[PDB]
Amino acid sequence: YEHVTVIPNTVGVPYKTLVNRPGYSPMVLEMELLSVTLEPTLSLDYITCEYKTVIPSPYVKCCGTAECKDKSLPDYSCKVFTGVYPFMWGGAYCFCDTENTQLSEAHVEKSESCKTEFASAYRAHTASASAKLRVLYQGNNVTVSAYANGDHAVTVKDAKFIVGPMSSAWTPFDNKIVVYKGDVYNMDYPPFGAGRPGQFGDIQSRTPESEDVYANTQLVLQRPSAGTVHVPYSQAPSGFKYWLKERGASLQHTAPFGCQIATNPVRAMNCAVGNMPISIDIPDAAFTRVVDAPSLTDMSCEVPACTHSSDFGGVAIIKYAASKKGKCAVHSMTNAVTIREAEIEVEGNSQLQISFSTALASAEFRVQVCSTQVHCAAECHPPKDHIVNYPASHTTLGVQDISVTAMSWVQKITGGVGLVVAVAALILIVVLCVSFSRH
Amino acid sequence: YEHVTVIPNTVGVPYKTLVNRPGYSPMVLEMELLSVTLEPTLSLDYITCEYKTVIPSPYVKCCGTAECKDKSLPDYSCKVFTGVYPFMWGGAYCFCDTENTQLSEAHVEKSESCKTEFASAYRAHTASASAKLRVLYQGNNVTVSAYANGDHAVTVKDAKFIVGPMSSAWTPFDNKIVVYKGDVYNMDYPPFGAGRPGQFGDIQSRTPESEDVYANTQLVLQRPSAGTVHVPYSQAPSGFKYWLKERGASLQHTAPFGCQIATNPVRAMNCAVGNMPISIDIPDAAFTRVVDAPSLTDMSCEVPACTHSSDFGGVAIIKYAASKKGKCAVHSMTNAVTIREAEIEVEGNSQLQISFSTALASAEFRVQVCSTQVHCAAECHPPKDHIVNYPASHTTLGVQDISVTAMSWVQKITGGVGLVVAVAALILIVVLCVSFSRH
Amino acid sequence: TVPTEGLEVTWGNNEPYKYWPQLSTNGTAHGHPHEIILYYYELYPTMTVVVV
Ligand SMILES: CCCCCCCC/C=C/CCCCCCCC(=O)OC[C@H](COP(=O)(O)OCC[N+](C)(C)C)OC(=O)CCCCCCC/C=C/CCCCCCCC
Ligand SMILES: CCCCCCCC/C=C/CCCCCCCC(=O)OC[C@H](COP(=O)(O)OCC[N+](C)(C)C)OC(=O)CCCCCCC/C=C/CCCCCCCC
Repeated sequence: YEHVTVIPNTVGVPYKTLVNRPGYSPMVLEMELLSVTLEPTLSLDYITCEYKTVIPSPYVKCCGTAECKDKSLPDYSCKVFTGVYPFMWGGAYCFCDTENTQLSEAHVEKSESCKTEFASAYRAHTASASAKLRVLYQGNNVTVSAYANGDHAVTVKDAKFIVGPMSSAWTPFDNKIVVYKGDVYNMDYPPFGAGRPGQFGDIQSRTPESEDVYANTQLVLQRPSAGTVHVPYSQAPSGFKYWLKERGASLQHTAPFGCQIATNPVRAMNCAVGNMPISIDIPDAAFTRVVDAPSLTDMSCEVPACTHSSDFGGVAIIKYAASKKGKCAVHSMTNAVTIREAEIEVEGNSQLQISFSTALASAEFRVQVCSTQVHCAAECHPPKDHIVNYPASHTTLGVQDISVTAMSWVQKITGGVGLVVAVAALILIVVLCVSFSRH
Repeated sequence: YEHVTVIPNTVGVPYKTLVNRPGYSPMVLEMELLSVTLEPTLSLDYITCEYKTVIPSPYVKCCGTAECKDKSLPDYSCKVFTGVYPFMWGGAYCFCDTENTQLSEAHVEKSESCKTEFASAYRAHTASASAKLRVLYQGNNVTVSAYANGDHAVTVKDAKFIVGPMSSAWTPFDNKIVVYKGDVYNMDYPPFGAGRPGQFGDIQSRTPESEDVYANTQLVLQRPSAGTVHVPYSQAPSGFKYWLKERGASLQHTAPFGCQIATNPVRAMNCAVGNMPISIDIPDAAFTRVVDAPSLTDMSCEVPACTHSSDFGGVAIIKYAASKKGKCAVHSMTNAVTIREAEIEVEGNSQLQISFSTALASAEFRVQVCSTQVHCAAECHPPKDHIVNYPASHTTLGVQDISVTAMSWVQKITGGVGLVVAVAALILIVVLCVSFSRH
Repeated sequence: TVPTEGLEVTWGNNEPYKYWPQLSTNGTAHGHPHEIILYYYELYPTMTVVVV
């Protein structure tokens, strides 16, 4: 028997479903989303990492002017400085007091840490949703893991389950993301081959093992300082050593809807947006025939005490006459009241006890107890604690339709006003008719 | 000097763009898209290969009755047939003629030979366009390759080319595709774990080495024939061997816009849709000062032959007198008459000839030799060949600029009608004037 | 401020704390009309103001 239901995409709240196949006792399914996961399809753009400047030993010519060469290195820069007079530890390196020219050259290259310390710039195309679910099938906890794209029907205990697609296409990630190690950031990184110095991406590389390197760090050499053999330069510092301090919070902490973020692969777990269309295929053997299930008569309810707090603040006592002993699936006909139980054991001439959670000031709901309904009514009281650590067990805020009994004041005043208007209208119309009778 | 231009996405047709800069002689670049590729991002769903039914030897229980055993093989099915009297080559197998039973059992597994003969169903999200371009720089062909998403900047001859993004997002791939070696078909394959017998996808495996196999071939064992130990069965033939002879036409024969399709990786090569915005950033060394360019005076054009035949059917002879020998980049600002060359040596008082292609029934256009302008006028005869094997080397636009110079019939008729209408209106105005003064 | 959406607080390297608000109020919803309107005011201020 194929059944289709929709439950909100909320993790850890045990929902309830009714499968009322005719000729069979009603079925109650308690399903609880343990985890839902969204995983975008990444497409690596480039790998950024701290560079290094490669400065070979300066060539100082004892006489005459050295010749500047040319290379194709990623940021190669050569310069010839004339009139130098370097000193070594023993004496002057160059023979003559002048005419000496030093050939200083340098270029950049990926560092050795680029294998481990790097940041990956990706693009998030579309997330392939996956989910894991716990369902009280046949009164026993069983777990179901499946994809959430409307495909991948999964079976367990001969019962099929196919879930999704998610009603919400919303994803935490944007069209461009970066990941450092476990943190993912939505940022619009510079186009490849156009990295600005100092900012993020001054040096870019397609893969960590690639050899092509594009680096824009405006490396400029400078003249040796007064009889020394060093090679000075003026280069913009690493843009990634700067980004690491300037990162700010990652999506793990700033994403909406209570979204978690992981890595390897990048995911978004337990997002709270939308609802989950969950379609079951419950076999005929799962149901029990209606004649097999017991029948209940003389059911009288009572609520010793109630409090419309979250976490099942109410409690009700129901008497029974169950004929044969069996499993009496219990259910709540009202959306506003969510009873805790899913099935209890009944036989004899005694009463049972339940627990329910409501947001109504006045309890008014019908309890489906093995095909025989019953009416329960009580006055709920406000809680004592302002705030708690779990989401509300009950459904939602009571809609404007459902106020509290002793709203009878509204009916009283509206009836009084309507009565006054009615007598005014009757007097006016009788006067209008009698005036119409004139002449 | 960054110069952003747009060329149509047609492959193999050269396009001339004018890069003009004050203080420098105008530059013309001849560019020609060699190839354009669209690379979808694939998220493999499952691999399908033809199944194989693994039927172990039957267990015939002599003088007794066997019992079915349950296991979780991919499509396991067992049955027990009573009253059998099997034979062997030498004589009857069972001792007794009755009370014998045979246990027939079977299941299905992937063909371990089919690590090669598999068809893989994917999903395609979006295409990372990449283009290979040829540009004529200063009398030299230089080939440039870059990504066409607009997020890639390259360089050659110190000139920076950034090409993209694609004007149109159209791709020949639907969301769900399958690939079989070199062929790729758009088809909405059945969801995982819910394949139908006999059709494509009756046996689905996540990856070709994965050991989880979902098979729905409706294997059904049958009663063995009298006195024989075979294991007959009724199975729906393979859906993949059935697909192989019903595939139809691969996308390289069906896709529109003259698309070309390849595999490993899947690509859509040389689509004809949209236009390619190519941005060129060229250094100042490339340019030439206006004073450094030659100056030509007294340019007179004559066109001895002209034919709008898609292959440069016109020739124009231009007399000129030039100051100094140099390279003058000829160009036609009339965007209906393409001219082949992009520069020609000039010297003294000499002629030149150019080959231009048009579709105009009366070739009237201006040519800019270096900086001076010359006006060309000619008569076009239609070509004699009905079909050619190359795309037209010109463009076609709206009527108003394509009508023949013998459109003077239109002017004569319209002017005569306008004159008679104006005369009638003037006569009516005069008659109204006196009729407005006679009362 | 803890809204009805809930608040998530991460303190140092501890696991994030999550807080949600209940429907606590000082008024009563079964007494005199001023009491019940005060109750519904503490619960849903904007809606009760607009409806009254
Ligand atoms: C002497 C004096 C004593 C008198 C005592 C005074 C009593 C004072 C109090 C009355 C109690 C009022 C408090 C109720 C507040 C509950 C909260 C609530 O109410 O909010 C419920 C939801 C949640 O809010 P939301 O922003 O998420 O939803 C809107 C989504 N957004 C914004 C995108 C549109 O909101 C919704 O869904 C609402 C959707 C619209 C519902 C329409 C209501 C249906 C009825 C219409 C009138 C027809 C007449 C019916 C009569 C028939 C009788 C025969
Ligand atoms: C004695 C006198 C002798 C002188 C005689 C002079 C000769 C007169 C000549 C005119 C020559 C015309 C040559 C110019 C034509 C090139 C224009 C062009 O380049 O276009 C060609 C395209 C290509 O075809 P395609 O297959 O790509 O497109 C269809 C796509 N498919 C097939 C999927 C539907 O064709 C199109 O698209 C066109 C689609 C639109 C065309 C319909 C125009 C609608 C105009 C309505 C006017 C309304 C009246 C106004 C009254 C108001 C009251 C005042």
